[PDB]
Amino acid sequence: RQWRLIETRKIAKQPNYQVGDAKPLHMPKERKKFPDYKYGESNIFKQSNKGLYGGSFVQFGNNISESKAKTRKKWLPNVVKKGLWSETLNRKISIKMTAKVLKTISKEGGIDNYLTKEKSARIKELGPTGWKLRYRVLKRKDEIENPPHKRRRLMSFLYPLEKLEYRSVGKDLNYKKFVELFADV
Amino acid sequence: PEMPLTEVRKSHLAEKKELAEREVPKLTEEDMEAIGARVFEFLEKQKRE
Amino acid sequence: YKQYFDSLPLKLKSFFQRYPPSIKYSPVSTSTKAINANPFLPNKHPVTQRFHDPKYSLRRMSDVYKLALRYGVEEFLPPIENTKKLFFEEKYNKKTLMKGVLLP
RNA sequence: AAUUUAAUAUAACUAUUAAUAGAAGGUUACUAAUAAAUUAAUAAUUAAUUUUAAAACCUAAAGGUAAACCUUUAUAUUAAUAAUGUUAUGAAUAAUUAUUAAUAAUAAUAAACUAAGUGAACUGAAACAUCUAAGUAACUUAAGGAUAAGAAAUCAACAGAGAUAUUAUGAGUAUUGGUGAGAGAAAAUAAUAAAGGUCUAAUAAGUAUUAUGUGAAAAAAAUGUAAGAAAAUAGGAUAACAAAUUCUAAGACUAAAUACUAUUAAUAAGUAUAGUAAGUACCGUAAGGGAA
RNA sequence: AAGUAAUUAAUAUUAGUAAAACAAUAAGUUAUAAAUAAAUAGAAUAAUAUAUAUAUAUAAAAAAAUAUAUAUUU
RNA sequence: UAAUCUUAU
Ligand SMILES: [Mg+2]
Ligand SMILES: [Mg+2]
Ligand SMILES: [Mg+2]
Ligand SMILES: [Mg+2]
Ligand SMILES: [Mg+2]
Ligand SMILES: [Mg+2]
Ligand SMILES: [Mg+2]
Ligand SMILES: [Mg+2]
Ligand SMILES: [Mg+2]
Ligand SMILES: [Mg+2]
Ligand SMILES: [Mg+2]
Ligand SMILES: [Mg+2]
Ligand SMILES: [Mg+2]
Ligand SMILES: [Mg+2]
Repeated sequence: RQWRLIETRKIAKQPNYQVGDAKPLHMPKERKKFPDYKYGESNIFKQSNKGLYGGSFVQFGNNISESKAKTRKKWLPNVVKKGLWSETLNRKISIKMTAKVLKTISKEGGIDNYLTKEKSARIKELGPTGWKLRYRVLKRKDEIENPPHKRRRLMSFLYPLEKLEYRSVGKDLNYKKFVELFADV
Repeated sequence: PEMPLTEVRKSHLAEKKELAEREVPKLTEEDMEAIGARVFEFLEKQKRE
Repeated sequence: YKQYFDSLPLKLKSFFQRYPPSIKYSPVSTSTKAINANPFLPNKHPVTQRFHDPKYSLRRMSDVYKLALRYGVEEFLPPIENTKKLFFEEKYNKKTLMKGVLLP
């Protein structure tokens, strides 16, 4: 097979922003939660952006009679709503799937496994939703593997002292501001 | 935020690092000389015939 | 000698740079991790146990071999025994005629 | 000293070739200004390079709206001080001014070229229904200075070639068609072209393949539904099978020749009704049409 | 204010070259041989067709058709 | 009936 309707897609190349450079005119309010999906978000069978369609877009072709009188028809995939169990998330995740995709999931032995397969083909035939799911699972796995220590209290201890010092000079100091200051330190 | 690397990807990276760590095959001056001499001999033989 | 070597075609020169003749590369398929792994053969990766495709794909390999033949630098290239390709006079001599030719 | 002829302007468009590069409108006003440096040349200088000031309102996307208006309140808080006057008991509570620190904001952005989605009909066939027109017009979406393609699961034929792109021959040949209308390759040889090869993949499975429904007029690679492999001892390629040959899918990157726009130069058996105004006048509710 | 252009094919006239032409990098197109659906076939054994070549047919002729031959190849 | 699906909170 091929992933033509996926890998044809192109997204505007964001310029790498240096810390000292000037701002863009429209900077967003809330930050980027998820990683950027290489292949954007489908602009044709937008039905499939909400689910795990397995790179199965709608076809259009011809109904043909005994007289060979051609008439345009479309061929939809066998989509199905299906709440499937994630071991990593410890909850079942309900989404639209192609019956094919459900079969693949069953073969691979789980939904998390299906999401996390490292092949490029899989990545292509994950949606934007599928990509987000993968990210959620992978991040959770990483957390499970590696808890922070294998600092917050120190910051909390120092904060009031820092505030007092600021006041003695003359200025007031908030927590949030303190946190912002001492993130990289 | 950058997506984390899955297990297979990490293993591949480790393998690549190990490969890099080994001594790299590089074409020595001596090897080039040996080749060049052989080429010359071949040319001489061609000229003769 | 060095000047003569330099005068060799580009692809051949590049090959010699990146797979030099000091290393005696294997005739048979090997581990992908091995130093003597033949770039023309499909070597097996030891962990996954999957045959990797040859580092030099078959066309490129053939071109390299033809270049070597032209400039008489065959034996410095690693062996093409277990790659099924023969070339020119050796191919002509060693081959069996087709069943159709011998027995119509 | 003057006149003539030819060429050249800040001051025409159009076609070709070559080279280079990938770019604000309107509204009406409390009108929407600029300042400098260094280097070279000829203190003033012109030129190059660099810095710097202001710049209203509207042009979907701060929030509205009946474009050039209204409302949000950054000549804002919040805090800390200092000066002032009042209340109640030197300390406390509110208001005004002036410094210091902290908190967010401004989409007018091309058009052509490219890729993807959906996809007509008139028309031709001297009717018309397969076929054609045509994957064209159109609408829709998305990208970049170009895009696309690209280092063979390619071609070929027992001899061999060696990524792709464009053109010439091959060739209107093979091929195909209600065998009508008509449609029509490839190998090979030439140019143009750039260093043109090179790993970034732990070598790829619901994949190849099969059935079935569709699918570039020849030549497939695609695709909905469902069955579904193999390890280089293998796998793809041709009705089929046997021999042989060739290549390695289900992981990737890539200048260059090309397209379009703009600029500059050069050439015009081009244009003065294809020679600069104006998308104005005027017509229409409107999209839109459009003078002299 | 109305037979124009492009890519092609066939004729004719002239001009260049001529058993060759165009092109010169090779490659190609046309000509140089006529046939036949096609095939491994193809033009005086001692001369004008009464000979020869091809297609049908055949042991080989004859028979129909077209083509080839009478110092210099067209 | 933890196949599917409809409704309400
Ligand atoms: Mg605006
Ligand atoms: Mg109102
Ligand atoms: Mg299209
Ligand atoms: Mg008709
Ligand atoms: Mg009619
Ligand atoms: Mg068509
Ligand atoms: Mg590209
Ligand atoms: Mg592979
Ligand atoms: Mg493979
Ligand atoms: Mg099929
Ligand atoms: Mg066509
Ligand atoms: Mg590959
Ligand atoms: Mg690419
Ligand atoms: Mg007969």
